[PDB]
Amino acid sequence: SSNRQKILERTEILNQEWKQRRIQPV
Amino acid sequence: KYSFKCVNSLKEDHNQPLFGVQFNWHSKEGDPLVFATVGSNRVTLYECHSQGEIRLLQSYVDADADENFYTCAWTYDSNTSHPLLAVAGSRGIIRIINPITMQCIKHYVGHGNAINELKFHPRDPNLLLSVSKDHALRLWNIQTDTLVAIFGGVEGHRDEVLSADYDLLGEKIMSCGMDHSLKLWRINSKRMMNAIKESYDYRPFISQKIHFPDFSTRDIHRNYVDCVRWLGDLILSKSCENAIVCWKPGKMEDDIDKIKPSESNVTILGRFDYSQCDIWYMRFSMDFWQKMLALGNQVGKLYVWDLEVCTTLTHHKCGAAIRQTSFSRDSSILIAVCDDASIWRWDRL
Ligand SMILES: Nc1ncc2n1C[C@H](Cc1cccc3c1OCO3)CC2
Ligand SMILES: [Y+3]
Ligand SMILES: [Y+3]
Repeated sequence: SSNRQKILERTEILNQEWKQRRIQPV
Repeated sequence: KYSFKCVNSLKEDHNQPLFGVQFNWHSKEGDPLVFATVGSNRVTLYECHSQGEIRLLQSYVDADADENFYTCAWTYDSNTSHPLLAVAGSRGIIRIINPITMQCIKHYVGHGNAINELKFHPRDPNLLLSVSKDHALRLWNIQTDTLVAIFGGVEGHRDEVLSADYDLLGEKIMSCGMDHSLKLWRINSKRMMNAIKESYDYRPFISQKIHFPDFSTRDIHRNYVDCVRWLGDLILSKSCENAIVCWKPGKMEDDIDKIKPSESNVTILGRFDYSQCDIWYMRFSMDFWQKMLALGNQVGKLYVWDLEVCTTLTHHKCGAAIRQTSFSRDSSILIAVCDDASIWRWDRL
């Protein structure tokens, strides 16, 4: 499904932004 | 496809229902898996360790014994990378808690009543969305302590707003509630993008009053809509009719960004059917990559569906209503919280 492709590409963008971050442990 | 084993459980000594649970998805790879629970006047943090170990980290106990926390959501400080936890409930007060010290940094009063859900924007860590018993949604900028906008009024919800969700890129919000409706509120409009920019530039701050949504339907469910999440451009929503409905505004081939505000059609794509979840206020959740969907029922069963294609997780001691679930960011752990204050840990096989 085309919606699954939208999920993959948009979650990949968020994961890349997360990978660029170094949030302090709780 | 997906299989889990129940490795641990515990009960919080307050014995009151736990309505919310969230893993901290902002923690970096290599750091310990942390989740928060909310119920009664309590906010509790736990750390997940090997061999099913659940380590109690700290407990926040509100001075107001009559507060009842309903929801929590994680974020981080945009300047120091410091983790932050927002909590709210029956008193309608948002509390920003420092999770490393378990002390409240600040609080917001504003909503005319109970707050049913909190969500943080997926790109901007400062943008907090609250949904309330006062029939409105509120968008806050927690860096400048400003109320950006109020979504409600003339064509807003006509009863309590129970849930809301931002889409993956944070361009729009879908809300739902007791009036059986699901309403779309675009936040990438020139008006909203400017209102957000203005909240950063902040006489007291002038909040936007958005009386009109970008789409509305009452044609999906026939009772209180208590949970809504975006699944790409599609919507997952549920009522107490023993099904999560997958649907979209407009006709089958209609682009979500071309939907006009007066759009009268909805298209149902499918349903995730289950049983014994006919009571109000039961949340479903997904993992980070939206490959899994989870929902607990009123007798302690946990349903898990593979979103890329149903597993039923049971334990003889888990008989209370599972109010909410949360996957760890890597989806190796699934936590369920119950009406009897119990917490259940399921590890992926
Ligand atoms: N309105 C109201 N009356 C009594 C309650 N609430 C809302 C409150 C929070 C809530 C809202 C929607 C779904 C939920 C949820 O908790 C777990 O799943 C739970 C108790
Ligand atoms: Y304007
Ligand atoms: Y208006």
